[PDB]
Amino acid sequence: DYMGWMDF
Amino acid sequence: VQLVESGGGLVQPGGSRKLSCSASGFAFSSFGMHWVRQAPEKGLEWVAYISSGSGTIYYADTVKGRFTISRDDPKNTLFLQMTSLRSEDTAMYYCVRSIYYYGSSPFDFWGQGTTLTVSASADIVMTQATSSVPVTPGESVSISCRSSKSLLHSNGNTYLYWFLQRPGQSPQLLIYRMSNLASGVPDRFSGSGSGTAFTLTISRLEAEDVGVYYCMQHLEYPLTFGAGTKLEL
Amino acid sequence: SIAQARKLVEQLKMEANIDRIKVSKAAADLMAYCEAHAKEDPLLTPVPASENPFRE
Amino acid sequence: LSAEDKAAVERSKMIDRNLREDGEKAAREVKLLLLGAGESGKSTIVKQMKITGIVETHFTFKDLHFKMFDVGAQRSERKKWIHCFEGVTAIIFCVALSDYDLVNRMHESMKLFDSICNNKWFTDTSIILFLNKKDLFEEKIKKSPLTICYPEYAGSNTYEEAAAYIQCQFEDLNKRKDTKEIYTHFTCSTDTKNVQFVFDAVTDVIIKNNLKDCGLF
Amino acid sequence: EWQPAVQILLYSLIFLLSVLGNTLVITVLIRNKRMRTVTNIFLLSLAVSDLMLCLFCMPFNLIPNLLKDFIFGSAVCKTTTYFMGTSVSVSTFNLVAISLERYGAICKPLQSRVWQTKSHALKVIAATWCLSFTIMTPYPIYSNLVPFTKNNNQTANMCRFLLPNDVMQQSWHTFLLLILFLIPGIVMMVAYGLISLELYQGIKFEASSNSSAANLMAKKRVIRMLIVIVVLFFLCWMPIFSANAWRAYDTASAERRLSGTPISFILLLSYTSSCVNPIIYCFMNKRFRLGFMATF
Amino acid sequence: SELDQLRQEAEQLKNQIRDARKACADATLSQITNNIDPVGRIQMRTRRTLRGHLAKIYAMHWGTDSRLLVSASQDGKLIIWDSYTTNKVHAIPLRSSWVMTCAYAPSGNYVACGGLDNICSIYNLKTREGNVRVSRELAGHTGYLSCCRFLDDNQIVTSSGDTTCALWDIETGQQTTTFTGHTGDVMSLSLAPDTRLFVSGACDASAKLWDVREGMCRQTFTGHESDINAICFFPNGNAFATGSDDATCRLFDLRADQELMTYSHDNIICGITSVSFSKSGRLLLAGYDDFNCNVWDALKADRAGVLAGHDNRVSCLGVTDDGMAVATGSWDSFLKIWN
Repeated sequence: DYMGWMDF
Repeated sequence: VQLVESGGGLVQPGGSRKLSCSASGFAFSSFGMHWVRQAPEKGLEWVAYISSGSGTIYYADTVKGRFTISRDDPKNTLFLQMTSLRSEDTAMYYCVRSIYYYGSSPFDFWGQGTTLTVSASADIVMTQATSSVPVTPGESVSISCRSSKSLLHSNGNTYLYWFLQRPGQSPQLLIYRMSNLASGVPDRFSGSGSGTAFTLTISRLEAEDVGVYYCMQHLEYPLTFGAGTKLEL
Repeated sequence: SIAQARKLVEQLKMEANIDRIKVSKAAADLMAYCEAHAKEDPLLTPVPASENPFRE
Repeated sequence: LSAEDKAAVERSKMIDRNLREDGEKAAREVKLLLLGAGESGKSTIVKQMKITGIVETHFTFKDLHFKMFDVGAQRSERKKWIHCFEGVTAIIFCVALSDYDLVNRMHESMKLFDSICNNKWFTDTSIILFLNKKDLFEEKIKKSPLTICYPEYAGSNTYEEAAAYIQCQFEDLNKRKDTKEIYTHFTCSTDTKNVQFVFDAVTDVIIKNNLKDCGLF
Repeated sequence: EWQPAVQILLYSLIFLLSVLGNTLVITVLIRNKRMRTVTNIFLLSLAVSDLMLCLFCMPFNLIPNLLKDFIFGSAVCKTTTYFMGTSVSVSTFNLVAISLERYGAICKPLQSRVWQTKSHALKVIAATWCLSFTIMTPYPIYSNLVPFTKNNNQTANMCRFLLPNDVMQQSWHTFLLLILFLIPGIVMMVAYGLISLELYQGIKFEASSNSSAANLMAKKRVIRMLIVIVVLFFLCWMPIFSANAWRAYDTASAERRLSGTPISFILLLSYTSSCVNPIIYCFMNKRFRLGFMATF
Repeated sequence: SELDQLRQEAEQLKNQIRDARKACADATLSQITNNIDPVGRIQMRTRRTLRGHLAKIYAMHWGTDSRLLVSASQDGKLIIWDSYTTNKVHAIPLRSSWVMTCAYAPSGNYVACGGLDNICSIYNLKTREGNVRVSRELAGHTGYLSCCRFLDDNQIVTSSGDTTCALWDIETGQQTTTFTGHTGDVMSLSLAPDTRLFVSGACDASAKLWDVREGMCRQTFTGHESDINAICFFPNGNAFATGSDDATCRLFDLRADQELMTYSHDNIICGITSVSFSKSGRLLLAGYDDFNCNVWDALKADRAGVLAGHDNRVSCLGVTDDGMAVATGSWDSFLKIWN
């Protein structure tokens, strides 16, 4: 998957 | 320079009272302040300190927490409030000024005191070797004390102090840091020592020299006094 | 008239008449003082950190 | 390590705290050099500032606290003391416009300006050129042509043009046209306008200094 | 995808230029105390925060995106994400502080002398740091190294802040979008707008009580610098804060369009602020532009 | 009569003096001190930085105890500094902040300060009231005041931006002697170790040696091209060093009546702001408009070293009576103690 990102 | 003290008299045991001293003629805010007490026949002992900035307050362990020392620089007045004050707190108290810088003379001025009649370790011991010595005008006498620690600090000051208390008056500074004379002290006083053993010489002895001589240390609080040596003319 | 000029001559002739010593002897004296106080100087002779008060 | 020395450190930091408080007070006040030939010229402004060596006048206007340094009585070579003022906010410079008629004094004033406006210590420092004696200069212009001290002058012997030409013959002395600014004013007899001008010039010089402190200028 | 190459390249470049720029601003401002005015003290705090941005974001956002796995483990996830959020929050509040200091210095110039002291500057730095450390505490608390399995049949974990309740995450990212963008942005636009009016009214008064050509050009250059700072602040932060707000409300489909390369570019834009601020402040303040020459 | 007489007689005297000097110069200092081994490099470190001032320091002076120093800054404060601890012993609020000289009395009882207000204010450090108060306002100078130096608790020698130098009695507050022969501003003074003489540098590029008690100018020295901004006696009292804005220092010997050596370099176009000698006299330390102090071998006339640690004009440069340390005040507002 890997859907996302670190907030900043 | 004057230090006029009031707030004394009879107190019921275990009460409270506010001892006061109004300063006059000196920059009271510039000076640190000490209270010293004299039991009705024993020697001097230190009570409290408040520095020029009103910081670094210290008290003796024999009064710690029981008393509190405060000052009012905008009113040139000093306020030792005593709480829960016990029978062993009965003494003549003294307001004493101090100022700390290279070449200063702390404990130079002692106020006239106030009587307070209470209706009935880890410190430097000043082993003042002798209670009394007889002397005559023009004699010479050596007064000595031992400190439980060498007062020769790493900077090379020996924090020994000597006071004379003439009968019926408040103590006066004679010598500060072992070998410096106070302003207004005759040049015939001269102090010396090794840092741990000390002598005060009183050459060309005068009838004005009579009284009790108290040693004191300033290497560590509490500022323990010696028992005093009485000179009998 | 005189208070800046004749009084100046009276000063300058007093400076003229003063005794003088040869520059050779003045310099020899200066280097004799410099040698005589060689060890007396903590900057010429470097100072141990035990003797120097200004150590850390 | 310390025992009684700790109370000397307490005293030292109490002193440092008082020094810092007087450093705040000294930086909050604004420092004005006052310069110019003649006693009466400077005196006129010192008088109009509505609330023996260096004479220092303090005044508060619109909650700004001014220090004005009348150096005039010092009668000593500027080169050896003027560098005291390397950090003043403005140089108030007075010249009496009558001085053109009088024993060349206007040339002495222009030379003093050509120095003070170019002196290395004042390189970034504003100047407030107070032209004094407007009324006496108007009367003199009805008597004496301004060309009496300016051979190059060619224009009307009437107040406004003679004044403008003098103001140019000063402002063109400033080599440092872009570092300095020269806040020339004509002394108002009606009061409250002179110290208002000083306050506005000081305000604008504070603005320019803060712009440079911000690195915007 | 080929684009990870241009990621590697542009991240490497902006990392190098940021570590350089900030290290130079630090060495200049520490090694010349005559530079250390209130504004430069703030610029020191800014350059420190932008170096912290560079070190704690850039590798930890490239290499985890190049490998597509957070190799370093949960404690490094929590600590790095904390230092990211903190450095962002400090850098923002320091930009707001600089903008308000400048507004005092130009628009309220006499009152400014009352209160623009080094003691006030260090007070407000300590306050903004303590505040940012406080409000960023949710990052180590609720960031969890939530696992997945990658398509190679290897289990791999993703560092994701995941404050449990979805509406509570929407609330948190709304509050963050307000207090770290819209309030900073409105306050900075009010500050530089009023500085702009206070200079433009001076221009019109000069052209219509003394001015000079280079002193007008300086005012023009100031208006340019202020507009550029405002615009580049928006260009840097509005992309990432809107991406976050999208992830907050529209999570799955928002993340699908922006996962991978897009968010790598968006975060490189966000970190471009950390490079621009050394430039568009310190390295274009003429005082500093010379002091760096007088420095080593 | 006329200057066409008395200025010609004065010129014939000036020629007689210059001839006598050229007759007394049998060698320069270089060839005689070439017999002396070089001092080598003098590395020295800032052992203390005294950070208490807020504006430009103009003057500092070491006490005889080689421990306290006075320092004077246009923030309007004297600070007494314990150079061993950095402790501030006193900080005196000066009534006219534009001060550019101070001295610490050889007893340590008093400090003096003065500047663009002509007064040399004497401050009693050792009152019973424990504040520092003005004992005297020594008022009667007319120029700005450029140096004070105590001879004793009751006598101070003071130099002015007017023509004059003046010896004062503090107890009365009156000039006991005015020294008049300087045509320009008298920048600087130093008392000889005996306090029997002092030497005075002026902007007329002359130095004058004054008999404290007689009032007479004993000698003039004129080898400088411009203002003698600074002056110091060599620690034996037989010679003195004169710092000038001409970017040179010159050593003059009283018995030689003559310049012995000039300290200069092509790199050194900055003027000299202060000079003092190490206790041996072997090092002459000079402060400059360049943000440096140079250490000169007073005999060999070469740079032993440079005290680099300043970022503005070194305004004042005191060497302790012990030779233990060198104090370098600066327009940095920092006061750095060196050895």
